[PDB]
Amino acid sequence: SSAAQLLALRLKLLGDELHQRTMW
Amino acid sequence: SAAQLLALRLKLLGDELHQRTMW
Amino acid sequence: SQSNRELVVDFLSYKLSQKGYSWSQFSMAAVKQALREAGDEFELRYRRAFSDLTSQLHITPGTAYQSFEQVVNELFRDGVNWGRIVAFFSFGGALCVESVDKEMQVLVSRIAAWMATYLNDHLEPWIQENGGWDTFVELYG
Amino acid sequence: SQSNRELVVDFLSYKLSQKGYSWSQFSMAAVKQALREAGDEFELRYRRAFSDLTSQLHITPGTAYQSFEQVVNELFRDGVNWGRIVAFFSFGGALCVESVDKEMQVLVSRIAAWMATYLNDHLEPWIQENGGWDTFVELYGN
Ligand SMILES: [Mg+2]
Ligand SMILES: [Mg+2]
Repeated sequence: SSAAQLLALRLKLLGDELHQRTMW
Repeated sequence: SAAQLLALRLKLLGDELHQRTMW
Repeated sequence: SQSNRELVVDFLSYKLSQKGYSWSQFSMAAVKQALREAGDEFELRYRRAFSDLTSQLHITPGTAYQSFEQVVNELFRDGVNWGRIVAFFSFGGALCVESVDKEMQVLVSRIAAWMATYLNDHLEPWIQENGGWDTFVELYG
Repeated sequence: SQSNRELVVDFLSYKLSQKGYSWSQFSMAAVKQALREAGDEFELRYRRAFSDLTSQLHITPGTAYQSFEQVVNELFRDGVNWGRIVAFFSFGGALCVESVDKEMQVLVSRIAAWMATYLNDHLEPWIQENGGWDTFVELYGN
């Protein structure tokens, strides 16, 4: 619930970081 | 309730490791 | 659709094998290998940065889905990209490992269906409009 | 005395390293290596037989020791043996790994203190009456 909200958030940032890192 | 089962399973595998090693 | 379900089962059997579990006890190769290494690095990056993925998630056989749907819907709320898909696969594997760690082995087949359904109905569109899984391999591996 | 804290700190350092954690981020040889291999063999059997030792325990900083004391008291309620001591180390080790997993790394030094205290007051007696730690390496030496 409150942890899934934080977990969802953290999955975004790390996922978007992996994207931008691989993209370059 | 889950801790009482964890404690329990720790005993059985602890006594099994004890009896197995002692032979 | 069939390759999507075959992709999900492979990644789940891989993550389950890392914790000593077997897939059959419960229920293109470049794409498997690339997604495997990406999921390993991501989960390792997540544990270092923040925490375990699903340990704080107080999941139960009744709370599994409607917490899974809350995470994936938020993860892809504002778009889809390759890194968010690696995040999607890693979250499912950690959920499947967590289900076995809590003696809920009936949930892994349910999670595999929930992932494969989201893969086809909501994720594959972005795949075909972005080079397909072939683009994912030339970028990871 | 200090050799027990030396053994407790060593085991927790080993179990924290198996998931990528470093001991300093939060805070003899034959007996250490013997407990490490026996503690490794114990966790593999427990995961194979039943489940994860701590992932099903809903641990919070307010119920940390409250859960630690009820497990070690039940484990050593009706006696003490070497395998039960191995179960004692593996449990506390798995507790620290869950503490860092659940973002409660302030509990690592606390669990380390709770274990070394119980080892001295309630297990060290039994250690000496059964030949000391030299018997543990005699039995678990290969
Ligand atoms: Mg019993
Ligand atoms: Mg866990």
